[PDB]
Amino acid sequence: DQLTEEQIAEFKEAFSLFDKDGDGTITTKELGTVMRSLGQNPTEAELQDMINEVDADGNGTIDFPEFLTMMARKMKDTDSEEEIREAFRVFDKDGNGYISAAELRHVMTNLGEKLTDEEVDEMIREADIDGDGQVNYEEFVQMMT
Amino acid sequence: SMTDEYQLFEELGKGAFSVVRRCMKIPTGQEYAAKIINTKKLSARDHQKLEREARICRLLKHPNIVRLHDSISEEGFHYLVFDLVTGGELFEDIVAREYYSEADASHCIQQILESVNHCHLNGIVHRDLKPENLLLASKSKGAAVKLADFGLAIEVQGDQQAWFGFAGTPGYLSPEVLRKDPYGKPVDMWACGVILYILLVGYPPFWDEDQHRLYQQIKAGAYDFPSPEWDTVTPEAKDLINKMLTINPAKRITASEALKHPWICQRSMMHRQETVDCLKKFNARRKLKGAILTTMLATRNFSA
Ligand SMILES: CN(C)S(=O)(=O)c1ccc2c(c1)/C(=C/c1cc3c([nH]1)CCCC3)C(=O)N2
Ligand SMILES: [Ca+2]
Ligand SMILES: [Ca+2]
Ligand SMILES: [Ca+2]
Ligand SMILES: [Ca+2]
Repeated sequence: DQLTEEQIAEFKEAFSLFDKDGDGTITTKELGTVMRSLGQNPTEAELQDMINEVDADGNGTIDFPEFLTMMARKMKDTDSEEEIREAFRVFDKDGNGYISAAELRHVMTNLGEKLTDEEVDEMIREADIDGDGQVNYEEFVQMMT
Repeated sequence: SMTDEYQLFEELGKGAFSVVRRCMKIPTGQEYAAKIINTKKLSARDHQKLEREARICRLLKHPNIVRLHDSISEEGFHYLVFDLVTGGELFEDIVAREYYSEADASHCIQQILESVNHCHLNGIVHRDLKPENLLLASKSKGAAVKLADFGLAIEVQGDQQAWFGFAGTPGYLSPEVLRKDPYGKPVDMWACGVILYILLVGYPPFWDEDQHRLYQQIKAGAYDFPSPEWDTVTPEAKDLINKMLTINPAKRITASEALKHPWICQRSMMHRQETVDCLKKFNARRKLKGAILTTMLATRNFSA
């Protein structure tokens, strides 16, 4: 509502990555699949608590309004910095400070996406301001701010 | 003689002064049904009828008419060698199934109409169309229906009509025969209408235990298509029945016309397409931001 149309579209895209069967809700199992696909290791109790914290109407799954309102949370600026940094480290598998096309491809494969190598290169170029072919920390931050 | 040409086997059935036995042509091994008539028991009048019947059957060669292949006269016995059929009477198949689907009824009546049209083209009026006189050539779901029992058939000259006698089967009799009027080829088309009606719902259009009342109903054309059984039957089927069960024989549909009715012969959409100018552009930045946002969310549990 106070988000732009493009901001809403970006969150719909994120939502589609969680909602694997495309039924318009995210289950606990769906949440766990994404988390583990991104190298995160929550317990089953932790996953259910995450669902419970976001599930306003208490029907056991997260719909898009619930998913939105969650990240319509204007949390601390220090918390957003932390999220961006830890996210960077997820993409940068070898820890060299640069996200390569190969590394991005691996993340998208892990997430279940089927993209061509050209689409992945195009994605790198959207963030790769200095044009070296990789996304460094500063570029990654610029993109998300 | 007969026994030099045909090997006879078991009895298949009986008739008036007659038995039908399976038989086999000796040199070829092909099987038939031999109708064996004991002519020592026939009056001259009955032999004259047999003579007419055999003459008429010899004349008719058609896939929907039981074929007479041979007529052999011996002392006291006359042999008529017909197609063997193993599917029984259409009558019994109707009883077994209750009634036919419209697809199956149309296909059945189409063959019956071809048999009747062939008769009529050859100057023959059968006069006794009914399911009891129509035989299924084999037990196949696709078996041909074959017209049989030409014992009442008559030879007519073109479309000339006359009083040919009160003959036929009560429920199938035409109004013109019941009125004792001159008649002709159209009596078979009236009977066809009675059969189609029976095919579709499993009971006849005219029936009464008192035959006088039956005859009154027929002459009046007192039939209808009652609910609920007729409710799902298409109006095209009812229309064809109407045209067959027409009391005035000059206005009744002929076999050839009935074969062109849409319910019989017409049983078996383009839209503009828009130009595609291009494909939708992949949105690289939204794809990447969605993935990054997903990962940011995923890392909260590890941080918190
Ligand atoms: C039409 N009349 C019943 S008939 O006697 O002139 C006649 C004419 C042609 C026929 C048969 C009977 C006939 C009779 C028949 C009876 C049965 C069979 N065919 C197959 C085995 C079970 C019972 C047959 O195969 N071809
Ligand atoms: Ca789902
Ligand atoms: Ca919910
Ligand atoms: Ca790297
Ligand atoms: Ca770069």
